[PDB]
Amino acid sequence: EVSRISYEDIGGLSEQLGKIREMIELPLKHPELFERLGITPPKGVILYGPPGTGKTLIARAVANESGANFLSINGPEIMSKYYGQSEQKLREIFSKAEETAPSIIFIDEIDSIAPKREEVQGEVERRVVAQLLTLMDGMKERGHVIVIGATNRIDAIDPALRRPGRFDREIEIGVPDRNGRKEILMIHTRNMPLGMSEEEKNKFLEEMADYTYGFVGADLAALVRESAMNALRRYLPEIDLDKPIPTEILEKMVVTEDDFKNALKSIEPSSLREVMVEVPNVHWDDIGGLEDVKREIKETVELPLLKPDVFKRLGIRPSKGFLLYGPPGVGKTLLAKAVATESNANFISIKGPEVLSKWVGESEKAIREIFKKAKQVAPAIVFLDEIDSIAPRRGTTSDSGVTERIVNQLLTSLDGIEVMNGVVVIGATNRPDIMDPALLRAGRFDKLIYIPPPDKEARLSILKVHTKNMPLAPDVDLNDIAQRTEGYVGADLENLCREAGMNAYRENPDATSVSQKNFLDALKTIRPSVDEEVIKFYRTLSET
Amino acid sequence: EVSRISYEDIGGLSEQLGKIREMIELPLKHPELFERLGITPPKGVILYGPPGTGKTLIARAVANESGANFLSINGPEIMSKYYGQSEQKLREIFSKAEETAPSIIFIDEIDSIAPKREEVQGEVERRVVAQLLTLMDGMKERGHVIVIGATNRIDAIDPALRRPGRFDREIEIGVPDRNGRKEILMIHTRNMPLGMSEEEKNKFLEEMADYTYGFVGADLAALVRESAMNALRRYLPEIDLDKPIPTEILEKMVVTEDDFKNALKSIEPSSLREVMVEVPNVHWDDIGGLEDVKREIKETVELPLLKPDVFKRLGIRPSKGFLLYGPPGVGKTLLAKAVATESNANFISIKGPEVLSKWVGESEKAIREIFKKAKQVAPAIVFLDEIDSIAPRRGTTSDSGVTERIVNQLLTSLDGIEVMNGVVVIGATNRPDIMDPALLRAGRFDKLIYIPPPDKEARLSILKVHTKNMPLAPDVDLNDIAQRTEGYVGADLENLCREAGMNAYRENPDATSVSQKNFLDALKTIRPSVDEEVIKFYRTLSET
Amino acid sequence: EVSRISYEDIGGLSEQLGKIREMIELPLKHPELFERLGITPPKGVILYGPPGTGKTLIARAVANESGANFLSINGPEIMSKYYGQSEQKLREIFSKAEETAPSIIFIDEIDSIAPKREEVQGEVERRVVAQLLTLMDGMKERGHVIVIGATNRIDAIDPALRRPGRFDREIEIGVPDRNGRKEILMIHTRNMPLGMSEEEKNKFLEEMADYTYGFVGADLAALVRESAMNALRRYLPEIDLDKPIPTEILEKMVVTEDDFKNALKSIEPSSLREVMVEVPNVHWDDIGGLEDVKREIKETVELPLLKPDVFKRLGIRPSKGFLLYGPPGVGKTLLAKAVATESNANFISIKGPEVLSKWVGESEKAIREIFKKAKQVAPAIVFLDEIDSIAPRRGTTSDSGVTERIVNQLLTSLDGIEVMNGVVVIGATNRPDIMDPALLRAGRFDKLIYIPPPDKEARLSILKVHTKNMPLAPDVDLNDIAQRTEGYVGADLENLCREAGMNAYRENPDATSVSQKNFLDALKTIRPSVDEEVIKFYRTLSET
Repeated sequence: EVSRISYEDIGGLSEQLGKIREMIELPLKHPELFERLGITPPKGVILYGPPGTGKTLIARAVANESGANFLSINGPEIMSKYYGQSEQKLREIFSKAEETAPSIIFIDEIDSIAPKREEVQGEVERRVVAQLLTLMDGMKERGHVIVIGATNRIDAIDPALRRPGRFDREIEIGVPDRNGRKEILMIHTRNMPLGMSEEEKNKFLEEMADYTYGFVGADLAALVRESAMNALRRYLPEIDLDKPIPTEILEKMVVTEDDFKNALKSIEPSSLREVMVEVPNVHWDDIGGLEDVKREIKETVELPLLKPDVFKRLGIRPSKGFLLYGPPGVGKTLLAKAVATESNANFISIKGPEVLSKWVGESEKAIREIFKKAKQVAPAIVFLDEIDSIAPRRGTTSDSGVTERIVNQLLTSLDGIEVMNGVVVIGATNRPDIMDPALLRAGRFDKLIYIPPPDKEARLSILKVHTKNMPLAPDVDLNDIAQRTEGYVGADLENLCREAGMNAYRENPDATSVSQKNFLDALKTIRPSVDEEVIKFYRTLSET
Repeated sequence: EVSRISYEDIGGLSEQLGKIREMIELPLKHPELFERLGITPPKGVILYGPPGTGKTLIARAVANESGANFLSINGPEIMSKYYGQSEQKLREIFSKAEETAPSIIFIDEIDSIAPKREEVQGEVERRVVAQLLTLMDGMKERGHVIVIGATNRIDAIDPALRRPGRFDREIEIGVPDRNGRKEILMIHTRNMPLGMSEEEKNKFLEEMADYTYGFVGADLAALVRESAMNALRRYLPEIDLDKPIPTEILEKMVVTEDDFKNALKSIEPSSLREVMVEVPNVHWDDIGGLEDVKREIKETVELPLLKPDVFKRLGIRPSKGFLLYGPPGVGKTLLAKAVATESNANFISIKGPEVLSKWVGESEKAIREIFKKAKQVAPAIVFLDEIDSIAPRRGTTSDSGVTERIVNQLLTSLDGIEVMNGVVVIGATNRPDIMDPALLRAGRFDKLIYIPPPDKEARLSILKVHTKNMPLAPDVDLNDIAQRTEGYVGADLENLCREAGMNAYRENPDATSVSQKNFLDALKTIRPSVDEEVIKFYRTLSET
Repeated sequence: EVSRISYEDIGGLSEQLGKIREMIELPLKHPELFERLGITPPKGVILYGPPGTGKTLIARAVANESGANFLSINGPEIMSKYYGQSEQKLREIFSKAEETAPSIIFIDEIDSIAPKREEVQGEVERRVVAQLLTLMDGMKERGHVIVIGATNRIDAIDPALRRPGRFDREIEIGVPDRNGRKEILMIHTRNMPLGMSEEEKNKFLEEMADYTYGFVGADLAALVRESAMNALRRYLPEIDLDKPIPTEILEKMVVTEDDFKNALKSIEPSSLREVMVEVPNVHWDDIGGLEDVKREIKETVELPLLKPDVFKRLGIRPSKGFLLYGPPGVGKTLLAKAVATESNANFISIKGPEVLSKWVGESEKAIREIFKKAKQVAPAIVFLDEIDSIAPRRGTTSDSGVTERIVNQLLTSLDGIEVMNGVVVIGATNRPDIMDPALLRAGRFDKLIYIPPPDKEARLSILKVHTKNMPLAPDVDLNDIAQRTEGYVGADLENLCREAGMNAYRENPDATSVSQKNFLDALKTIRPSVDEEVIKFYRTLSET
């Protein structure tokens, strides 16, 4: 190849690349190791990954990493060639391989050549499928050619092409790690203006890029393409004026860093199918009271997220998660989110009903991918709110395959938490009893965080924080309204401050800051919600 | 102009249109700048949105917003010709592109020329998919061939052709902004007369346009078509008097503002997709009872839509909807129906049984389409009547797919309403208890409107309003019967006045205006629906 | 393999392989025998059991011992197709069989291709059943179109497909026996370097082997593959030393025992309907306290299970089970788990409440499924926790079907016990009296092991063992708290030591070897759990 692509080009994948090195690259260099000792290396290998990683470019750099003769044919063009001018291609490349060994047979998107499992029937489809299949069979298990390929998905070929001994060693390459992304974007920075070497800009760009959880290799490259374009807008008022182009601009293109950030705004980062909320901004300060809980929540979360290691030095075994239980949505969701904000750790909130209506086709594989995605996005806190909803008592009869498929997959996936994994499960539920106790058994949830309903003192604190948006009148006395009744939860008090506005807008035709009277009327509008019957329910349920 | 369209002739899409200009037109003019500093051009753009509604016209005006060869071919005829000669058809045009490049290759319906990845297969289909794939590869750095195209839907394409470096640039062009819409409709006004110079009429057309719920380019133009028709009605019993076209009126015809006003509805130009069941006709004044509720319910729907701004001076909150719950028999639907007539925003109604039977072949996709369509058609009020019927308890176990399919989709879709969105949920149920408590969790119904049964004082107003139609004798004492019993519901007092008539018609076959006696007998024919025991059920149920 | 896996290559299936051998293989060798004497063997054969284990390998070796043309079709792809094209697939293969006959037609998951006996809810379902039926009917003997089929569910297939002729012969195989694994792993060992031909390695391979009692021939083989891979890592920094293979290591690499061990973590060969239970690892010696119970329980379980032989010479039939009973969770499960640790046998735990509530419209089928799941997965020891929960007294007036459904099914299924399996029924309960005494009658629980809660003296032992991992200041003595108090249960004292850690880690942000005070604060956080009231109850109830 004319422009040989060293590791450093697709670099930042080094973790994953070390797999590749040790897996496919070694036999491709000298098979003698595996040939002499242990199982024969598979000569068909697929690099599987979430669609795109600059698909081709990944394996194109593995080709030249081994330095093996970069024989390329690609799926679109494999079936482009005429009937029986397709057939001679394959054989020609393979023969050219056998001569030039090490030779990396690089065929990509082999899903495109052989798609449907058996719903393919095509003339050429069986011809070329067979040819490659047979070209795989014909081999010398010392003839230094391997066949690398890519696909977007494991199921995306004929089972014949998966058949053991014919494409079967498997390598997953996902979304690049935050620092790794820098390397990639750095390589693309070589073309780009930044104006100077600016290790500082590089560091800025580093955290700039971390401002998004990710973009894939291709997508990263689009971010940079955007910057250029976007920055060319900045220079659109200056340049246009000079109808014949000036070469004075040759260093009057120096992208302004804010351009990158502004391109970052609107570029639809990544292309992930499922929602991936990052870390919310809700500070501990924004929580409605519960200073005590904060001290405890910090030590509960922080020990697992921040420092597993030192506990193994003692010899104690940390927990495997926790559940929140108490009066429904006291800003439950806010408590969880809060702890996650202050922790750098990504938060994932995938709503309990969402997953229960979401399946990969009435099939639990979506949940198994949820945990997978969580593992991948780690350090992170997966949050399942209404965990009851995703796993009620297995005695529920609405469930049929719900329990078999998903609840048990959930079970094993919750068990899937490991000390090495950075995931932490913050479950939250309104009524525990509804939930399947297997999730409350050892090896899963361990503690149930009771939330006392809003105290008089805490009403004040939820109130100051909430009314931060609203303008208050000199007339207001905030501690008064708190003291008027503790009879509310946080969620209604949200609406309380709101409802004050609703009343108020009627009162003052054009709005003027909420007043004691505006609060009073609204106080008597909302019904109390802190049932002394339910507090006792949880009080007694605190035994369990 | 009409022949020889250019953006300035008709656009009004300017934010979006500005994308097109700045994207493909900019490099195409002076590439020397961008070639040297920054990005190389893209090679394909797909225009996603409401179909051929401006899609074509955009590129049709890139025939004068350019002058680069507007090589026009369209998908249906591209793939037809004498099997296996079809592929060379495409290619011939591509070659003819390179010669005449700068050339704007204009192909539309890149679904007909873009099947699904593997889901769709077909000889010609896979043939042409590959060809186009290779035609994308055929693009050179030197190249100056640009490809614009349109398709029915985003997902209708082959993701391979989506994959960057193959139709890398993608532009979705949405429903036009309120302020933008004015431009569109104004420009389309050019041929027809209005009033005088009337910046005021232009401004009327502006606010007219915010009075229009949002109309796509076509729909806006349909207003213009209507006006023609409507104003021609005015001239209808004048013009067809003789065989030649009159000159006494030929531009001494006048298209008055009122034509527009009658067009504004009453020909429902929000034909923005999907079937929307026909309107009633009643306005809140014409409905009686629950004046208080009316004042708030009105304020819930009207306030954001009619005046977002004054509520923002206080500070807005979401107000995603409300549920109506109480004793049935005020005609739940009638309260709802009232608001929907009067509301400026479009109303969306998907009646419970319809959606609940939309499991054709097991396709929950329909509920998922409701919200999707709602989002697109926003600002709007979606209406769910007997929401229980579409979403009972998720503890139901008579389900096949029933909970999984629809109910859980409902969940995720209700969460799917965003604060920025103008979609609002007007729920109705007779019995809350039947619906899953998760829906009675906040943010999946912001406030819960208890309907207390009609007060005596309100009975007077509902009753008077209802008997307004009836011929009424002076023998009546309407406030008397109102004051006699609150035991009726609204449905009953309707029937009270009805049954009175029945008594009366029997009594005097010859017409007589209804009398007190006609009310008395009927008073004892109908009976109180209301049972304070049942009121107590709902009264207690107001704490979920 | 190269020369396909010969009959003699596979083994440990000797009971079964000898069946096949003696059945289809004999005529295929010399037909002359059967040609002279009576009818020739049939075509259909069913392999019942957990799959892929040897399913394939059986028929993969038929070829080497009969010259049959191994030809396959597999369940997923048979049923993929479109209507009326599913049928022709099979038939096409049958004709292709006849050409190449003798042909060992090998079909797997034949449940999937004939999923329902009469309860078919599909076209294709009825299609393929008929085809296969007809594929049996056309019959050619001379062309030995021998068709072996396999399934994971014995009775899934239509009785028609099991008919005399039409798969008359059925031969069941399952997860290998302990000794059988050795054979299997031994044959697979010939291709790799153990570290010496050494009888010791064979013996090592034996105790290595007991960790599965023989789970899946394929899985076993993957385990060895893991070792290889792992060992190639060990020599990876050494193969890094030289690209041309050294003569020092030209495969004078040794696959060290630690490799085997390191594969042992993370390969999970427990795959037989992986529900099972997680592996216990606390031998009875590692079990704290209750030295007395251990001594008696050990001789009770171990004598029949570990030494079947000495029991058979007597001729006394093994126990039908036993009960463990004591105060709520002393780590009841740990006693059970213990029994399972020392035994090779798989452990099964299905909790009493969990099974009992599956009353999804009322469906006892779950209790009935327990035993079913157990019976198949045997050798295993079932533990049922809270026998009270699955069986109360039947004398209460709140019983209807409660007793009939579960308790008697439980009853009949417990009697259903097979002593020709490694099942041992270990019941556990809070209060014995609560259960119906019939389960305490013979044919079920034979003896009743009262588990008196731990003593102070046992507290001494539990405390040291548990904190064995944890570090400890030499100035602080454990025996101080042990001799001090004991109300605390053992399961709680577990958490005591845990919580001690939590407190201590809280104290110093740097590691410590805990203080007495660090134990104290948590000591009083936990409450006592030996109510002298319940102990006297059980003590007196020992006279029941």
